[PDB]
Amino acid sequence: HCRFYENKYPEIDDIVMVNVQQIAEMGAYVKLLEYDNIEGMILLSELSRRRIRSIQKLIRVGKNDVAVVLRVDKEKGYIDLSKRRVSSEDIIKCEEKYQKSKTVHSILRYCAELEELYKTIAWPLSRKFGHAYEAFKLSIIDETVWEGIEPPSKDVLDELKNYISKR
Amino acid sequence: GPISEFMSTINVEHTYPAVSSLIADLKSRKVQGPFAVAVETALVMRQVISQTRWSTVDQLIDTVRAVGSTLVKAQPTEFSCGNIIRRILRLIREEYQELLKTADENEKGGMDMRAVIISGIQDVIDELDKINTDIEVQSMDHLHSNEIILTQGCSKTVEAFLRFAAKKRKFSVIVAEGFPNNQKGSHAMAKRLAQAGIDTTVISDATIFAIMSRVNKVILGTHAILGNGGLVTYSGAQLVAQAARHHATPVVVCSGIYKLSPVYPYDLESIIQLSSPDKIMSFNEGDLISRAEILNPYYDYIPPDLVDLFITNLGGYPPSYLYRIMNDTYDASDTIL
Amino acid sequence: DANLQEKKIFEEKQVSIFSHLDWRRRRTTENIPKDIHPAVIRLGLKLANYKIFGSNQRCIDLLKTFKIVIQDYQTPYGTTLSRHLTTHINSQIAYLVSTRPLSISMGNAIRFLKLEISVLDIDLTDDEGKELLLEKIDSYIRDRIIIAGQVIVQAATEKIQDGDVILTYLHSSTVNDVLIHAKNVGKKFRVVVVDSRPEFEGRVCLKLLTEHGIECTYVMISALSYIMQEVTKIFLGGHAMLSNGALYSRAGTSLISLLGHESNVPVIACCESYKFTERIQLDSLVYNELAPGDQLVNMGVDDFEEKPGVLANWKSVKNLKLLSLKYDVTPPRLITVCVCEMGLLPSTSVPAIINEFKQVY
Amino acid sequence: GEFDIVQVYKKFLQDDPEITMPVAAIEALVQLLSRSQAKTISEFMDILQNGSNTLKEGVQNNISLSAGCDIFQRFVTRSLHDVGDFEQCKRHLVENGKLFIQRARACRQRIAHLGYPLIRDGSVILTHGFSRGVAAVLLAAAKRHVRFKVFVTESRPSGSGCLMTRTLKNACIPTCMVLDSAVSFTMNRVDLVLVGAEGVVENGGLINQIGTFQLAVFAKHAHKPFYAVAESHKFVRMFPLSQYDIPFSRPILEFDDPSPETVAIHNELIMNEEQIRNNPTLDVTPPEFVSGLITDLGIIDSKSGVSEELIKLYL
Repeated sequence: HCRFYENKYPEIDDIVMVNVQQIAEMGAYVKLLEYDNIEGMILLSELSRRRIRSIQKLIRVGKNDVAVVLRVDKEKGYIDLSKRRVSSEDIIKCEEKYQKSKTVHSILRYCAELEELYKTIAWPLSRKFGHAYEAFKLSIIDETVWEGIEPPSKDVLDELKNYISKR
Repeated sequence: GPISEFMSTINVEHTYPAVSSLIADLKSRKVQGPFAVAVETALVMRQVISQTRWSTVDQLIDTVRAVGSTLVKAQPTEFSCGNIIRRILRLIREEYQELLKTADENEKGGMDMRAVIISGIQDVIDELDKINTDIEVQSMDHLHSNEIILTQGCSKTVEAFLRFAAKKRKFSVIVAEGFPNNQKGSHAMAKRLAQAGIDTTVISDATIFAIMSRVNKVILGTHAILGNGGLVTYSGAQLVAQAARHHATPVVVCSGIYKLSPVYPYDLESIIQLSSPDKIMSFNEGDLISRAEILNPYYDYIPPDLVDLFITNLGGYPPSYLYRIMNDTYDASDTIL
Repeated sequence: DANLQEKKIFEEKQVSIFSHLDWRRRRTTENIPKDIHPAVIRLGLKLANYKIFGSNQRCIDLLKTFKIVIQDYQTPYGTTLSRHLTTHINSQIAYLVSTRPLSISMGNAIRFLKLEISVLDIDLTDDEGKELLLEKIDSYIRDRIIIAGQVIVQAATEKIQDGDVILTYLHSSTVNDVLIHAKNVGKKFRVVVVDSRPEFEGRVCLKLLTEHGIECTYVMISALSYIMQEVTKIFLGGHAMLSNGALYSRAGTSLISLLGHESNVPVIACCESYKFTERIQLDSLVYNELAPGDQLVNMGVDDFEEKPGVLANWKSVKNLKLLSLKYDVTPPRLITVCVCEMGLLPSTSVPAIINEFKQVY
Repeated sequence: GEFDIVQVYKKFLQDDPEITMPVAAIEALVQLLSRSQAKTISEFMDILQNGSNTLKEGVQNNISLSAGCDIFQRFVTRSLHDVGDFEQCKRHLVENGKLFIQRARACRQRIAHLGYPLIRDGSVILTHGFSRGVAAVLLAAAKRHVRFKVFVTESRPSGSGCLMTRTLKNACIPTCMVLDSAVSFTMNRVDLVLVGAEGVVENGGLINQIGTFQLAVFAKHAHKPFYAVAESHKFVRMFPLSQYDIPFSRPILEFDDPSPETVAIHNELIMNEEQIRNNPTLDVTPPEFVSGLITDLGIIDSKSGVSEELIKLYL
């Protein structure tokens, strides 16, 4: 297990995919997977609007959903989020953006035999082309995008070049 | 908080005269019966609205309440009075809150709503002449051929309830005259029920327990329904309910909604009314009228746990759902007047 | 003809109590009109010929079929989709009702779908209109039934206590779906399975629970007095809950509740919300649905096993008639709880929940 | 700052006894909210649950306050929204908190202004045990000059009967303490029976002291009305199937297992303090035996309207 993006925490008004864990008397204890499954809370009122006299319709348990960040207290670990205020389109912009990250992490977890590899490769490369995926395919049509790459060893580094073949 | 605290009894007679004229008609029983009270209570408030001048809404809901509080103590037991009042109070603060918001909604103090209330009042008046006409149609889901039915005393609502079924289904009803106070109208009803093709039988009030053994349903019309679902009904109706429950015979109440009232039957002895003994024992028996205590009540309270079904202009509803008809029709602030 | 039949349906209000109950059933495809979709045919056959057809799966299969109808619908060029579509669908219902009367579950689905057609935005197109309400339907199957079931079972199994002795009656898929849960969550308990004539629906409940490793006990309804002394709770799945608080389920359901209350066991009603009805019934005879009388002729412990009886000529012998009602109503003073997806409510609180959904402005 | 909250709770009881356990609990959390200074809504509701469960496990997991606390959370939780300035949260939080306390303390009077008309001139009432709610309705009636008599149950094992009779006598109200075993003989004399409530249930039930259902059935058998007073902050979200389906703090009503070991008025002959602790503390009366319920929300009687109002709360 590892972290996705170099920022340990998401900033306010970011958009994060998140999996629900449980619902209590006060909110929904969710956990954001784009940041190594750290926990966060979503207020009941800030959940999607209800239509029943009494909603215990917790179909979404262990369900990956999207949300926006409201407050962050890094020194203590708490995060407050909201599901309602997410637009009906930027959600897709997250979903479109999400699985890219899931695809990238899927490659290193294979090579996990990661925090270093992000330090060596991922994030600064994403820092170069906005995001890893948005130029990760270019590593087969170009090499000058590797300007400044220093892996811990060329041992399994070139395996990537042979692993961008798959997908 | 009555009206005499606001306006002098003489100037009331000049501002809203019909109010002062109604109280006289209301205490003297010149206008009795809940319907006659209801419709006349409304159209009196019509002129009131069409005669008061004011600036803020809180003037009305404090004014129209005040006249109502006296319009109740005229004769409180005729409950349909306040029910028309209490419904009007919500009618304005709804038309208020809807307008005060739809004006706020028109954005990026007009007391000329009097004609809206009149258009809202007349709405409820037109609903009253539409009480039975939309109640009589519920019969064909309850009355069936060859069944045996029991009622008591004159009650046009129940009368129209059955005759509509008699159009196509043939069946039998049993009428217990409401002695001593519903005697006349009850007999007439049976004579009318016979014309409609209903094997109607008239019985003494005491013959009830006898025939109930072979009675399918009992239908009853009330004088009002109180905040606990209890019933204030013309005399001799408990005899029917108590005889019904003894036979597991279903009890059905066909009443309009304008009689549904939220006042809670605290003390019954302040609810029932007592008419003249002349309806029970002749004045001639002079030896008796002196040496005895003679009473003729013409109301009767039957508790709510005895009615199985309520036929209303809105539909059939169990007694354990009456409250939701209140809060959807009244406002708990206006329970007391 | 219809008015002529309506004249017949009037004269069927005679001395007999069951004069008005409709016996007219079509169990074949003879003389079917053309405007009948195939997937509707296969349904109407299943309705009139199946017997373990729960009131839930009916509403599902009805809707899933209705999608296929709408998906294949084709409005005339001189009329939009909304106009002249119920008319097509109404011509489908009139067939399905002639196979077996509409359940309460199916009915409210018709009333709902017929509504969304009306409110449908005219400024759309066909493929816009179709693709829309197919989700509305799929949503109806999601929220109103399937999820609601999963809420009930969890909400119901919470009140199951270790050491209980559960009594069900005549195979309610919902009531089966909760016992199988309570088995898998580790609850220690056992089941009594009350069955009755003529189509012994209880065996298939006994079959299911046994294949899940549940201690079960099987007795006919005539043994209620004998068997209730071991029971501590009673679980019932309804066909519908009336607005007065009564429970509208199969035949013996009334006695089950009665005999239980006179032995101080609770009657727990597991019923969804879409099976609530704005109507009310003072007796179990005004509104009901019949089964063929011949089914209780084959007196044996079977129904297909063609072994005759003494009543086989009842249709031909005067002053003799067999009947078998399929439902009866149970007074609310016998129902202890209703387990709707809004939680454990008292049965009398039904009409509010009905009026709660009427928030659809 | 302040860590222990139960002490705060424990203070208000001595600062004023005329407020009950649930009332103080609200006053504590409001203080807990105000004297706190969080940075995220998560933190705010986190210490709420901690503050609640602390008080909950503080008392013997009582119900009258565990009700009140759970309402208090799901009160302020509604209409909560973070808009620009974060302090709006804590402001709207604690501001709506004292608002709940306003409606809280004022509930005991509001019910009394609805209950006293039940008391009629010359009537006679019956009350089981001591109940501050039953007190106000009676006094406010008596304080309005109306003649009536009152029976009072001995109220074993709480013994609160000996107290309630005093609380009335100090207001010139006739009292006749009746044994727990003698309510039946009393009924034909009584015109109306009135009791308090330690908790109200989804089914319209009545969780109160051990003897309520004992005389709730007699009222039924004697056709005399049965009325109960309960404050809104006692509607609990539980559902018993029988008059016994309640959680037991202590295992109750167990039998001794012996072995061959041979070893008028008799007021001094009672069960020991050990036998009593085996007997149950509470008792639940199903709703068919209660003619009506007296709440600040009004007089409720449908026993399906208790749920609508209850559902109106917990959200």
